[PDB]
Amino acid sequence: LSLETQEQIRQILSQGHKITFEHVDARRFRTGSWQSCGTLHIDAESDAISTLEACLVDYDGEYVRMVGIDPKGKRRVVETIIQRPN
Amino acid sequence: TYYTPDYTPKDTDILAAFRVTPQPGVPFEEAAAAVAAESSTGTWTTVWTDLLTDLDRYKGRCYDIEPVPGEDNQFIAYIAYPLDLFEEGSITNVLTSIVGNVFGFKALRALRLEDIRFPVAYIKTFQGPPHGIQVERDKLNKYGRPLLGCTIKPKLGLSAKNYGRAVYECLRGGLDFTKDDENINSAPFQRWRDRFLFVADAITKAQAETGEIKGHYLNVTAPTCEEMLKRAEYAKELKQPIIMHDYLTAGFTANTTLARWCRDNGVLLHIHRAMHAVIDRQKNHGIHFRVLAKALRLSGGDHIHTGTVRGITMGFVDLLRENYVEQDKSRGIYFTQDWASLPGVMAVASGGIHVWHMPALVEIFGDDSVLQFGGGTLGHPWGNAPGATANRVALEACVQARNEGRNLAREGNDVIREAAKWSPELAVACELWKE
Amino acid sequence: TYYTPDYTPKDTDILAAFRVTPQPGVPFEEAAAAVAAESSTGTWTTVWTDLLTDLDRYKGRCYDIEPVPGEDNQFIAYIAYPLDLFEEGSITNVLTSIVGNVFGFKALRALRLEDIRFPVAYIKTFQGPPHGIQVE
Amino acid sequence: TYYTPDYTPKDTDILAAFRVTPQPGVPFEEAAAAVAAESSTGTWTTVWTDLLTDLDRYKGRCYDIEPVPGEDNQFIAYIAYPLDLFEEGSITNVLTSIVGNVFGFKALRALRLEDIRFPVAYIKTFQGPPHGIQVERDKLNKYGRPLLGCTIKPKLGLSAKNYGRAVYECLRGGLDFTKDDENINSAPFQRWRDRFLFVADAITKAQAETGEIKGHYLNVTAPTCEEMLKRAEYAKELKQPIIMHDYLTAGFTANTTLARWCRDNGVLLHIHRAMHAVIDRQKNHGIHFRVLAKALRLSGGDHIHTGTVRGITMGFVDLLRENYVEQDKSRGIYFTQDWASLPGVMAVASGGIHVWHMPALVEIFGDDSVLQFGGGTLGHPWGNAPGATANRVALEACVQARNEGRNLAREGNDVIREAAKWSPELAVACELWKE
Amino acid sequence: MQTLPKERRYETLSYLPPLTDVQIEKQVQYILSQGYIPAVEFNEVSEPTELYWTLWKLPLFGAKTSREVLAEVQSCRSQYPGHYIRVVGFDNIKQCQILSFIVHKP
Amino acid sequence: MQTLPKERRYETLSYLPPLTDVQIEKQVQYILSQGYIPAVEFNEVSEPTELYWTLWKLPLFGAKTSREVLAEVQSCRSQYPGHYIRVVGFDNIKQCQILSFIVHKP
Repeated sequence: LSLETQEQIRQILSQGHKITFEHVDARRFRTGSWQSCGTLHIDAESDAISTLEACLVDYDGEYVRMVGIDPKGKRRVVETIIQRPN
Repeated sequence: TYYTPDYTPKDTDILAAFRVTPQPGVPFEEAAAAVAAESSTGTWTTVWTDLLTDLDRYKGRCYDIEPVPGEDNQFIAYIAYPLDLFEEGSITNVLTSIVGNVFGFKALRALRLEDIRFPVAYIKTFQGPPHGIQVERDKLNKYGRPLLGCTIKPKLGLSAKNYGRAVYECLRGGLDFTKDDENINSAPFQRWRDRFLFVADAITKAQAETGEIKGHYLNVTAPTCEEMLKRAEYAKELKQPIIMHDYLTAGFTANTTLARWCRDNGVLLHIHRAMHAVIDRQKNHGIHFRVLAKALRLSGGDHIHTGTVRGITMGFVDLLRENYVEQDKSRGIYFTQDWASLPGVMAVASGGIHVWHMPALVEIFGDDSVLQFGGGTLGHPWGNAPGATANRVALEACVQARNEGRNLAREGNDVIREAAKWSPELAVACELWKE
Repeated sequence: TYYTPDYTPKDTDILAAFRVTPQPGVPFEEAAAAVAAESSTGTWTTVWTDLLTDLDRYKGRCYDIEPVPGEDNQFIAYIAYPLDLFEEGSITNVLTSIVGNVFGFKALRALRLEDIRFPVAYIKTFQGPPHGIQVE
Repeated sequence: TYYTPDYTPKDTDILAAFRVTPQPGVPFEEAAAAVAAESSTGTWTTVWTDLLTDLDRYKGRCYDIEPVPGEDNQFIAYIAYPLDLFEEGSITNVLTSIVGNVFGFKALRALRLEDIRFPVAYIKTFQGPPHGIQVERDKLNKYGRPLLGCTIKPKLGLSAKNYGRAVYECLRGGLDFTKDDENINSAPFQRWRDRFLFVADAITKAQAETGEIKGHYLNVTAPTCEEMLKRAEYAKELKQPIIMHDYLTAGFTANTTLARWCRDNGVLLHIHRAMHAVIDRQKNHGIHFRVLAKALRLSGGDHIHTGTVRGITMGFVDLLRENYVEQDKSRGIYFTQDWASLPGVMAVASGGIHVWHMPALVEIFGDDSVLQFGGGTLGHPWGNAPGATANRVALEACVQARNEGRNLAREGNDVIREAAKWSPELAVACELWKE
Repeated sequence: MQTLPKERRYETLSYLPPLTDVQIEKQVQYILSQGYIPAVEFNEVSEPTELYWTLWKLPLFGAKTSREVLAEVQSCRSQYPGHYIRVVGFDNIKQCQILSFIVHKP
Repeated sequence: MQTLPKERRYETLSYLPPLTDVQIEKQVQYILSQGYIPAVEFNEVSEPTELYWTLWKLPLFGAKTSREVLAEVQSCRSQYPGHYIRVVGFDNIKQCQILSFIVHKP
């Protein structure tokens, strides 16, 4: 949980957008095939930092990334990779 | 494993809006997962061959359910289809994959496709319109004003020569265009090749007379694809600026090889919307016209019939002309569509209008549209030539009044009656078609 | 009017990385605006015909300058080109519009194209490989 | 066994001049024998198959080494290649055999081809130019004077019709030609077929006006070889005297099938030198432009871009026009080239010139050249038609002064100013582009 | 009943009686109000086949009032009495002419 | 600003004011000085499509001075007043015309 991570968390949730975090192991990253982990459409900072530390640990040695989702139709606004495999 | 609400649509993805009426005792989740499945990689049973291919990547899935206000067992379904699974530059496949046999499902009584969004990546594969609006005005040298067309009546009966003369008197008065009816093909009474030769003599005659560029839509629609191309070889040969086709009845594949040919040769194509009223009529069942209008713009077409007037009709008119259109649920538009520099298609207004509907149709449709009078020109007391000058002077009066800065909703009946004072031909027509 | 740093690149846009070596006495801003101009709708003088077409929409522009570490008068230029102005399914045009005659410019001694990004929308027009690895 | 200094070159032999920069610790003999070997029947090891074929007869060999004055590990290498081993009437092979992979050799840091001599026997196999200078002047009926071209600006933005009008006003004033930009192909905003139709209307218009033969170079450069020929089928169909191509970018084989087609049909071809600056820029690395200019003359081409000014530029200008040219090391020419009655290619001067560079360019390039104003005609205070009449009167003034017997180096500023007195159009342009 | 007489017509606003110099001023006021660029064009003969007329000076890019376009009209009318002249309006966003009507006949 | 008037132009040296008989003598002096063969051509009508005019007598192969070409010019002007007349210069090494300019209009 870096300073870049929580500002983007705060920038996403300051837009009224919902956060989704997604992981991927190195093999399926080739084909850009990520999946949801924890609770989707997150609308507050503390739910974001709690399931971020849940997913950093649950899928350590995988990629993990945070999604900013506009709840209007569920449109993907901003994508950023937080964790990369070792 | 088909109903997944948490999913967030990508930009390179085709999205669809279905109005669903399930059978009673059927939940809102299962009937939504069934049309999302049955359109793309869907089977009634689990088969072993699904474990070799990656089903997660290709599958269409329902991400949002919205219940329709004031309606029981009626709700809107939003399904997202990955981009890869459709073939490139073909309406035939997108039509076939989605709205194939999800209709006539036992789980549901009534089903209606409302709208369809195209990602920009998919939009690029097509040719689209062979010319467009901007291109079309430049070939004909006509600016400022809506363009005026004419449908020859009666529909079937006249000889090839009588057709040739009834077209001559109309463009002489001052119509831009004349038009063949949607059911005239190669009828025994007038063969196509004879009709094509006499119409050629009457355009050159009225061209050297009035001193303007005139045209006539030569219906090309033919049973086979050889005949269609071979008839068109002859229209190019007589130096005809325009021909026309019915796209729904001939099929999308027939309409496709034509448009490629038409861009190859630089002939403008008119499209009649024959047989539209059987699909898009019912508000519970069918496909909405706006879906078919997009499909036309993409197939290609310089003109298209939109139908005469309201909140719904201006929805799919601004959708065919504008480069960028915004989501508006009251207008009837469900998705944000973005066209990648693709030229616009000109609106065609035809079906039972006279010289008193003239103020109403210039304001609503605007400047980039064609106004077509079937019964309004021929049925003039004085004949075809005075009936044409009647409709010409009445358009030019409303276009001058609009520029100076007059509201044509308020002073609409006022501008027609001032013009009726110095021109004899409009005085006898104002009399006949009253209020 | 060619150098605009505030610009944020769109997704349907082709982006290019140039390694630039200017002639001494040439600022870092003018030599970057000159290769961004001379590749797409660029002319040495103001002409009257530019007031009939919409120049703002079509023009390629430099949005980011990065100085090369341990190198004097050497920096990386980032220019963005709208998607519309290239013809569809032809390498010949993309090669022609960008790296045409921006090379052999008097304002600069040496020039090197490092990389080129293709938006997905543009990639779809091509056939690409007749088969590929899996097929082969 | 590759370095043989005693060797005296034959007449039926292709000779090459390389500027070599070896890696330090590499002798002057081994790096010269390595580029003489690796271009033709060269391998890093002794193989057994070399004892069945006669290696002595086919092998290219270095016969002369000249050290470059005032340069360390920099010397000129002279290699001779027997005539037999190249295929007949193909630039593709000669380019492939010599300058294939001798570049990027580990033994040497930098390498530059300076010049290339063609024996007369090899020159005869090619078509060369489809017409040439003498032929070209005869089809256009223009004598005495350099010919005047114009580049439409901006490069990408204008519609097919706006392009059609911007070309009409320029040839009306009194330009010989108009030209398409090197990156306009089949852009979405204006399709080629629309651009090809509107330019046809504006040439016939200004032809019947001024009473002279006018032209416009229609850029034909296309991604595939079907499209290229098919676009050209259309230019012949609208009776166009000229089209144009970029030879480097499309490749030599594309440019070849075209030139054969062009001689077949009697259309004059302009060649733009797009993407030249990346190879011929560096004085230590690449191939010199004079090699590529030769390669063009042989491939075929009626016009060629030479670039604006000096001792070097007149070297390869007199090399493309003259039938016989002599060895001059100061000019930059290493070998005696002799053309076998092959017609000459006309010089095209384009890139940032105004009405004050007018005296300098008629004297240096002479009479048989094309002067092209991109920014100099459109950017006139009064528009395109006066801006054309400005450059026309300024050329005809310098051509008349030259004939009577005035030096245009001393009295160059003088003739431009005494012409500015009786014509209003040159007085406002003399004002604007000053010194 | 009446038979329609043979008349040579001139594109937009030719079926209405020949325009007064006040009706001229209102139609160019509409050009400058929408933000389009008004310009003057002249030609010797009027035919359906030719689509490029000879341009009068430059398109007036700096046009504040409709009177400056009227003064350019009368100076061309004075220079060429035996020419056809028309005023057009270029748009810069859609790259197309909005209006094209004929003011003076030879 | 000024609009460019419509003029029918006549190949080389037509945008310069009509040539004086001294300016004629200097340009033919240049033909004989370079060693080219000066000749006189006439035609009834001037058009961009036709590329052969009716030749006057022969190319004057034996021409020492520029006055003998001027006397051939005046005798044709006298014979055909209502003809276009131009003087050309054949070269014998490069097989091409160097100069082509029109002296008398009908």
